[PDB]
Amino acid sequence: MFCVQCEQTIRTPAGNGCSYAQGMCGKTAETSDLQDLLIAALQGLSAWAVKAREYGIINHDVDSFAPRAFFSTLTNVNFDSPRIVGYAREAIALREALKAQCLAVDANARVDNPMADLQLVSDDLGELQRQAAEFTPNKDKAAIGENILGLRLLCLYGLKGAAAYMEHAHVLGQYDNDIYAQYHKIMAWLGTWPADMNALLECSMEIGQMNFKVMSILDAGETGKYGHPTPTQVNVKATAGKCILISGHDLKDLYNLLEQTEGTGVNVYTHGEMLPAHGYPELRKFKHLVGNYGSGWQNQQVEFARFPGPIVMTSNCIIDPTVGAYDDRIWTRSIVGWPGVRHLDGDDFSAVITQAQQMAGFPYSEIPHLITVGFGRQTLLGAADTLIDLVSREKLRHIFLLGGCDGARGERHYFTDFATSVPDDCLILTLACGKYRFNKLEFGDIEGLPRLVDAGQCNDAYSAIILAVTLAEKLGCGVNDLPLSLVLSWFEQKAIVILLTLLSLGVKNIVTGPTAPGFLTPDLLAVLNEKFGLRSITTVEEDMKQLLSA
Ligand code: SF4
Repeated sequence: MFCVQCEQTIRTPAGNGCSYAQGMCGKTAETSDLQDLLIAALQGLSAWAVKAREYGIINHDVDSFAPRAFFSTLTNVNFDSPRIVGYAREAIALREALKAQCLAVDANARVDNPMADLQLVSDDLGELQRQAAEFTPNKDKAAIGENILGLRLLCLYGLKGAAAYMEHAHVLGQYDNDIYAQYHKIMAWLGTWPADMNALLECSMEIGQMNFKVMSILDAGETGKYGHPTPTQVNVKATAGKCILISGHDLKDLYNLLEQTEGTGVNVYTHGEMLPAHGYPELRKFKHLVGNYGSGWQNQQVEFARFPGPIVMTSNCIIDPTVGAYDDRIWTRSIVGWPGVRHLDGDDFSAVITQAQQMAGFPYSEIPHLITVGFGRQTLLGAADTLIDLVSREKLRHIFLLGGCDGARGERHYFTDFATSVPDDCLILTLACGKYRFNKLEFGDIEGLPRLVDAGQCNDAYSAIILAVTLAEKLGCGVNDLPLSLVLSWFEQKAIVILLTLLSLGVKNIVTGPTAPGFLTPDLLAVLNEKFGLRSITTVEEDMKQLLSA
């Protein structure tokens, strides 16, 4: 068992990632090995899906399936082993079903597909299954250059994050077929174990390109489904009676859970990456979504435990529910999976509504306290020519992007401290669950424009990127001539992929912490420090000064 995709892998002097028996995040050898097999099935599929060789044409099913499956191998998404084997099941079903369509035409020359992952068919039963040992991401650990492995992983791990966005784009109603072609090529090529440090870097930038396309399209879905987030204040206190809290990234599930509970008199609370839902007008319309509860995925355990009603996990950042003994009342949706905790497929929430009604709910409201959220792609560009004014009257000193995931380690204090200690004459543009790091602390404004400007969700770095571009557009300059640096936090594959696209956009002088990834060797991350000056955090006061100045 070996993977290292999260900011929280095993972290040791010798080596990088989690091997051993279990993950740090609760995945077992079983899963994390089975997940490897699913990735291999998946990669083969994608190689046959690259099979519109001249005009072999495309099946939306395969296209639209591949990300959704890959998404399950993601961190804190899925830890139920059967589910994962089953994703592999139907990957191969469609590789085979796919093969037939092309095979009625020219009998695939000499080789239908020259592929490592090939047909990759499999035998049955889980424990006795795990022959995925042949597929682990580092079977050639020392049989390939260690720096080649690092680029390789950051290429796959990265693409993973992109697929998450492809899906929770798709689901919100949008895809593109050229993107799908690019997905499959990249996945197909990653299938074939190959490692050429030149093309790994160069196909780690192209993932960046693609990820932007798809974040393009996913910000396209959110705006079109539920409006353009306009700036909006959210209560983070508890209120009144019975409640269901919904966590994760899928706005669809909240719009449904909202209609279904419409005047049922049970209330909706968001948590984690569901916060920025609140800014969306066709979603904030509801009088029952009361507030937003708790903070940061890193502590579901002790907070979900305290929340009266049931919890609905839309996607990602789920951990072991057994600890807080709330496993009866967590409902995994979509591709989220945890063994033995109820999975709610279908768009019928009434199961969990009635469950919410059985429970305590809240005993009162607390004296409320609101934060401000939903600086939309739209509403951010709204700000720009006033950002440029404020800067152009030495009112706005420089803009700071405190961003990316929350994790668990105390070393994350950095982000909180960084944020308060940003000087009183410059903005924060935050955008992720690490928003929760400094999010409820007091910030003030610069002439009305709030100093803490939430942009929404990890997936909304696309918003942040686009603000910068329109600032560079406007100030006749270039993206890092801009008076903004980026001090991003990170935890999983989506934030890897945002780093890729940020790098691919060519934004130089990024500051990931609170540590840098497990598969980036001091060599390699020094190569990134060659090409893009990407440096780690480690110190709040130093890094403040470095960044303010010319
Ligand atoms: S998800 Fe992260 S913590 Fe869990 S096994 Fe994989 S790398 Fe380790």
